[PDB]
Amino acid sequence: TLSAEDKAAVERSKMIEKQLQKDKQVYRATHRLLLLGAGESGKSTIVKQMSGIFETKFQVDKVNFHMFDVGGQRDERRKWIQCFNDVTAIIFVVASSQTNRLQEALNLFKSIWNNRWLRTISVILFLNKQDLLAEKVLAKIEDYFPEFARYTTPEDATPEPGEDPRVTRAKYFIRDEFLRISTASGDGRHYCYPHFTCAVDTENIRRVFNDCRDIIQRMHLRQYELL
Amino acid sequence: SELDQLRQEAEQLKNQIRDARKACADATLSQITNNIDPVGRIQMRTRRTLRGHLAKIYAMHWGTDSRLLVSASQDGKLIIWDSYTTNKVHAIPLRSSWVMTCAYAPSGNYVACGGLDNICSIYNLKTREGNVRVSRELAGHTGYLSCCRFLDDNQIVTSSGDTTCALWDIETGQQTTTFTGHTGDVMSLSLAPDTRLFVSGACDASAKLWDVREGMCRQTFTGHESDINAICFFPNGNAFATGSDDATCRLFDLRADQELMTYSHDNIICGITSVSFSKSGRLLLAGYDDFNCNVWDALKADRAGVLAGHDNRVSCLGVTDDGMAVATGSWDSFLKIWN
Amino acid sequence: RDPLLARAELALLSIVFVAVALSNGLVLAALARRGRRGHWAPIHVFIGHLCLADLAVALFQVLPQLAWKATDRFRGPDALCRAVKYLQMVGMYASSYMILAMTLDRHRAICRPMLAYRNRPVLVAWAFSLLLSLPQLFIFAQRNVTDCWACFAEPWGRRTYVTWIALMVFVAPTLGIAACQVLIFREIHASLVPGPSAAVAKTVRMTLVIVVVYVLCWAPFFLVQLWAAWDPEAPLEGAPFVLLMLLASLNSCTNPWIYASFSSSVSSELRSLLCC
Amino acid sequence: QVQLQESGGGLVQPGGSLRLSCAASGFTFSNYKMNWVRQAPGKGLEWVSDISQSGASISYTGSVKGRFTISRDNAKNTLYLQMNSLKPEDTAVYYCARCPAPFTRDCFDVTSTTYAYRGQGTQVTV
Amino acid sequence: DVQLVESGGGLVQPGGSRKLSCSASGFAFSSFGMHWVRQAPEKGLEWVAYISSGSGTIYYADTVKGRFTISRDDPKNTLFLQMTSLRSEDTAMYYCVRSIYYYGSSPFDFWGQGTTLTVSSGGSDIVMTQATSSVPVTPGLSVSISCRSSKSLLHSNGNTYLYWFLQRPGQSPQLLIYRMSNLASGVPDRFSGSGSGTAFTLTISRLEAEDVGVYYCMQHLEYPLTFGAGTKLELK
Amino acid sequence: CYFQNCPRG
Amino acid sequence: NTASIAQARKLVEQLKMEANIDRIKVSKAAADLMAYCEAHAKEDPLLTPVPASENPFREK
Repeated sequence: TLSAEDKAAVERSKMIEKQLQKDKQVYRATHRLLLLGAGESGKSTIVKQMSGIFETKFQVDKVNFHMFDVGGQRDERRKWIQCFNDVTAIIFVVASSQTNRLQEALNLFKSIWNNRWLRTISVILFLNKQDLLAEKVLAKIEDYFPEFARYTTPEDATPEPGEDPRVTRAKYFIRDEFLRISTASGDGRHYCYPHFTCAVDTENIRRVFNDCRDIIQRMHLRQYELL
Repeated sequence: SELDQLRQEAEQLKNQIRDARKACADATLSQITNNIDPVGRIQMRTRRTLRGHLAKIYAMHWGTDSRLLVSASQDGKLIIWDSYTTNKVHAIPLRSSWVMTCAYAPSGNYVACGGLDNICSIYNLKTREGNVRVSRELAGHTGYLSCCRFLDDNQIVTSSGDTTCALWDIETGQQTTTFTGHTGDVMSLSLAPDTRLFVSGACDASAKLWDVREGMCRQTFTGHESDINAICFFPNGNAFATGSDDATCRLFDLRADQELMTYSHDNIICGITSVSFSKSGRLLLAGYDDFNCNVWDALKADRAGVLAGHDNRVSCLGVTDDGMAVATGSWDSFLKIWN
Repeated sequence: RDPLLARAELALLSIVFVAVALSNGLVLAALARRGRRGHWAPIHVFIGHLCLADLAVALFQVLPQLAWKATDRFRGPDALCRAVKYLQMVGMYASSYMILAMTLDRHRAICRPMLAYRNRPVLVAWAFSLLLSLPQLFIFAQRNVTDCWACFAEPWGRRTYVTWIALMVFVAPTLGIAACQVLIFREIHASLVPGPSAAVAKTVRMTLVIVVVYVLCWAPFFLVQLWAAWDPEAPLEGAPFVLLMLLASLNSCTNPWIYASFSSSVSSELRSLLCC
Repeated sequence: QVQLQESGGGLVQPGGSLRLSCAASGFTFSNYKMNWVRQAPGKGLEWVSDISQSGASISYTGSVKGRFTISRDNAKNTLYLQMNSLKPEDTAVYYCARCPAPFTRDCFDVTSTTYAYRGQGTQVTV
Repeated sequence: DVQLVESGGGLVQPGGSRKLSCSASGFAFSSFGMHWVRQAPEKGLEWVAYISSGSGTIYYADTVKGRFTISRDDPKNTLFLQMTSLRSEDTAMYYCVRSIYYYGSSPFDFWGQGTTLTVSSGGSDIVMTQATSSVPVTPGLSVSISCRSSKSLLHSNGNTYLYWFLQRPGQSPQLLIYRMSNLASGVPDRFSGSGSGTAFTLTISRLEAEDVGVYYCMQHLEYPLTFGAGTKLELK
Repeated sequence: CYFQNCPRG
Repeated sequence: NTASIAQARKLVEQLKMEANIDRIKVSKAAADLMAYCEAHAKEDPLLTPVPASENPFREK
């Protein structure tokens, strides 16, 4: 059958498998998030409010999250972006204000949405620097976007007191700009959750938690074959 | 205005090189090999299946004894398998879970791994303490590590995403030679049988031949249309094969300095992630994104078989030194050994 | 002693035994083939465990009754009476509790998705089945020829033990299944309207099928069990009741088909082996 | 060898018109999605327009929408850009960039500092 | 450095009891199997007990079965041997031996120093035979040592489970060869192992004064593990 | 008849 | 432009250096590859499957 040394080797292998099970229990119980955005996004403020890679850990309702920030590579993403095909969500931060920064953000979002290896990852969208937008517009996007003139604020819009209609019109225009390419090829495979944040904001973590909760239901509805 | 005259020099040099290459070619490889008998159908089936990894698998490498192999996965582990009995010999945790490559030393004493952390870590397997420790960490690259290969117990060659390849001295942890000339991410490399030369494939649809000693580039090979993801010498060290994203594989020559044959089919539209030869070089193996692995007749370009047993994309494969088996890794976290 | 009635009931028992055995065997084989070819989802674990418990029900419940009613008497020793009675009650419990465990798993996975991240239920259910079947040994007193015929402990033994069994294996599980299913439907409806900024039909057609099949399969057997025991001057020792007193494991042949048809992976795996 | 050669362009008075051509070689033209990219002095690379394999889908950046028309001719492997009604802030160097992979309806790194599959550039002054 | 220190020996009356402790410091103790081997006052080695890593497997010799108990406590790196009903045949000095098993490993590589235990006076095992007991030798030439086994040690998988040890006067045994052909780490290369089946041979080339001691052959094919009588080399 | 004496019909 | 002219110059001497090698005829290289492939034909387990007696992966 087997020699004594073979039996001892099998015992060692089984001990290693026990350790691997103990590690799998930890691995399955954490959520990995990829933080991504343009250079002037202001993601430092967002991460403070909550080498090759900068990592941040936090938990809410005793649920653990990993958030990764890849900022030690070059500007070509088509090769190392494939590593993050199994994260629960992608956090996308754009600076909602020189060159047209909004268009490159839109192009990056479009490329991410349609990648053959990222066609299943949902995106959480943070539109930052609303104060900058307000103070800038109350005093040029119509030049960068000719179709802005023929835009009407949505009926279901929820304005904030002390906010000019000009600013909220700009905000929902940008949100609709992102949502137009969000839903062009969604197919129910994955969705996009937009949010409005500012420099002073302490509950973005709660929003991320709620969106991750929603993502986790649609995968279990599809895992257990109810949908 | 010297840019224009340098540009003209470059284009006329390209023209004369193309003229020399065309002059050196009269007959195609297929035309010569039109008379040899085919290899028939090649039916290979799974013999072992190694389970235990938690996430997708990027790298895999055989030992020189054709029995032990090492695999790397994105969960942060590094497992050494006994392929004859499917026994786990070692399990090594890593500091950074974003590993993209692994290598196993020819002597059998060390392993190496690296990835998005821009660090190549050397692990000692024969310590007196009984565990596995980190011996050296090699820093100096400014991009992710994509491949690494040992020359002996003291020298290692790495290719990174900063468009450079470097030669290290493990004892002192310093770069002795730096290879430059690529314009895109260097994705893979292969060492020559005599360990005098090596080739690298990058994301500019070009492959280069390097000399280890003087740090000089001998030849540059073109012909692909997109990024190159894999490369491997022919057994005798006078040819190599590349797999790209344009759904083709190609065979180059070192002495005629040009393309020889293209391995493509009309109904294949996905990229290639790994290539490897057999012991006699008659069979060329390639891993695709459509979850399969085709087997090509290297001398006739006719497909000869399929290894369809994986659920996700195939990310790595390799052939033992004695040619008894071939192993394939995949993004479903399983290794299979075919024979 | 009627030979014709004995022959008919033996035929019925054989039919139900072969049906449940073949169904559970084929489903478990398809499940094993799917499992060895990749990863097995948590739904597969529970459907396989239910099929295994159902096969146990078959082997350890229908067969002893089959042989006993064939011989028309028991030729074995007294302890065998207690063991057989125990081994044919344990399955009756195990099937229902596997169904309940599956439904509870689904409810946990849908209504509390993060609670799984903040094999116990199936093992707990097997344990409850073994513990609950213990009073059987005391009840089956010494045979006084046939196996433990006319066996009891107290005057209320034949009026309260039966009803307690009826409750614990018929009323609580169906109420639990209905409650969990309506909670799942309510959570899906609540989460469907807001959208990101269909399955309701499948959920409804699952709840209706499950509940009506369970109730319809369990109704006649326990109805006659109550009439025979709770009601004195039992109305029939005649041909009608002989068949109904012996179809306790009717739903043992219907739930694997239900949970293979509603699922798509297992249905595809089984239909792949249709032509083989 | 992937090689893109660009022609046309020059000095034109404001309000004028121009036509740009980009001859491609060394790859199957019809399988790839082509772009146009410009780079103003003292500024970074910016994206202008793109076109699908056949020509069904066309996109434009906001600042030039309504004045620029992009077209391709798969028969002779040529990409075009018809610029008319120019403006002083349109002076830059223009490149034609191929998306990295075939049979793919998105592409990542076209507007990068050192991209392998874009041309040499033509200068347009106004 | 690897260090195995052990204590608990002394004088004891027949039929009593005593506990022996082995303190391990300098290596990953929880990954190693552990053996107990005892040295009779003027005899050869003898295997006693074995406990695997994780305490999932325990074996005993026939002579001490039922009276001796072996246990380990991983958190504080200590190995215990509990002895009950001591007899006069147990007077010996006991060794603590470490061992790790995987493909290509080298078991029985490190030995303790030993504790002396003195007790006041009141069938299918493989037989390993070392016929020669003493060999007179001068430095410079080559020597050969022969060991023979009752049963063939060549397993089906191709390994041959035979080991060689050397014990200098007044020191612990030290591993030389494992599995008939493999040199231990930190061992001069003038030693060589050879053999086939049931006949075995160990060769020393260019002998020096440092190679003076007793040499034992051990089989590891089946439990219990059995040693040889031992062959002594005398310096002229 | 699984938990009560079977009517011996 | 200094970086541009520097890299253009480096490319220029690189093409100087690469365009001075000696190339052999293609048919000769094809014949050499074919000869090597046929010479080592016997020692290729994958090309010609070995009997299941000495196959290390035969048990299952």
